[PDB]
Amino acid sequence: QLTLLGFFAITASMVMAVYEYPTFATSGFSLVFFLLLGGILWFIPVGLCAAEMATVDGWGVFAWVSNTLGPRWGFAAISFGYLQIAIGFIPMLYFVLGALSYILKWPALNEDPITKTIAALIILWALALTQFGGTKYTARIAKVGFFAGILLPAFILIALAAIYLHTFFPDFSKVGTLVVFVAFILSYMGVEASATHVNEMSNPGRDYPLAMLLLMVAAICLSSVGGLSIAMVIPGNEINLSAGVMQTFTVLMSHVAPEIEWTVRVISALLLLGVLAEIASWIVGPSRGMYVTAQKNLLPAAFAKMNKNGVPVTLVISQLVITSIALIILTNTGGGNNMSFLIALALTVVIYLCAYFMLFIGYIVLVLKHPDLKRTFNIPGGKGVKLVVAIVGLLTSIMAFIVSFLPPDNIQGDSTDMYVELLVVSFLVVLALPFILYAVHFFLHPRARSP
Repeated sequence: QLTLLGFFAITASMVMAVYEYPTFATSGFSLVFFLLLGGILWFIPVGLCAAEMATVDGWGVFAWVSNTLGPRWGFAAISFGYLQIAIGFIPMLYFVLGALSYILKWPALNEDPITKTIAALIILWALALTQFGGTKYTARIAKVGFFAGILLPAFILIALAAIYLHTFFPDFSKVGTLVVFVAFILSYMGVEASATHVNEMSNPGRDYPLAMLLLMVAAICLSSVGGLSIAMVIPGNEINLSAGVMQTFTVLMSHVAPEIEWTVRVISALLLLGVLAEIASWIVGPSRGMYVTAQKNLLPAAFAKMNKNGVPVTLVISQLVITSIALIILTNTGGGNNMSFLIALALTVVIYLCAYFMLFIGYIVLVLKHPDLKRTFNIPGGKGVKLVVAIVGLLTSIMAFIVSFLPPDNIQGDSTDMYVELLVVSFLVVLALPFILYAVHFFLHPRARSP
């Protein structure tokens, strides 16, 4: 037994969505909207399903998809639930280079490559150096890191703007006004990894749907307070997606900022600190979460050298040649460092959404082709609902997947739009990977833990 609060903790890691906060505003008041959307129609469904599956087959997503549609399809599923990190990184690096932008006093970081790119490279392979040593540290660095440079900086911001005080349907009649959904959905991605912890938990029954209900509620009013702050003190036209946050800060200080327009570059210090902590954790966590295959049938060829103190290697390194290539290539084509942030968002998103499609379809299949029956856990409405919910998830997922491809004329006026050309060729060369190969703490993010 572990109580509803228990789940709402051990996984609560992901209620904070800062890196994403900048872009949420560009929706304007309609950002409360996308959050209810993502939560009801995707978050809760992805949860509910991945749960009922994690409880008897059983025991990651590799297991569940593998059980329901074979070895190949499962394996790929995991490989996307890994590559989506090997890239999901980039937005963070931009947010890093952004916070450093409001410190070392240098816009050259948040605007002008190659500097943005080469600085990212240095931060990234430097974090690599600090992890290769072994992961004795990481998880707690990030404990007091999530603590110092994320809870605090927000509460500072939440309270601050709240003092500055003294579902507006999106507009589908203007074009590109849907792509932003990417980030909202990217906010909820990861829950599966912490679905298993429903055994370590008792009375699953009707209860975990409340941890979920809540978790969603929280992450909504939570990821939307800091959304609305930026949003309605900075005209949703020139919000930089990398900066954005600290931008909101500097101009917010202007109101009880007697030279105190200085505490702001400190606040930045704390931010880049927290994010640096997480990113550190992700240099090894996921990479490790997908050795299960090196182990099974020797699926990945010789792709294994596990030494110490951890720890994998080729996997980490080529996660870094991936991420570094995604960085160099994606940082230097198109409407510059804003289309870059957004596109890297979205491409991370589709790569992962693959695995989500597989999850959902393999859940329909567990339901109908395997009702016999088992399960320490079960979605309510017998099976009418079991299904209708799994197909609702599947659906929003597919939305997110296409809509990831309809960019407006310009995101924050960048914007040349050699976009879909790039998002597509990219996601293709990636989606190819997992298939080509097969043929031959509760403080760090769920997308990234390990079991």
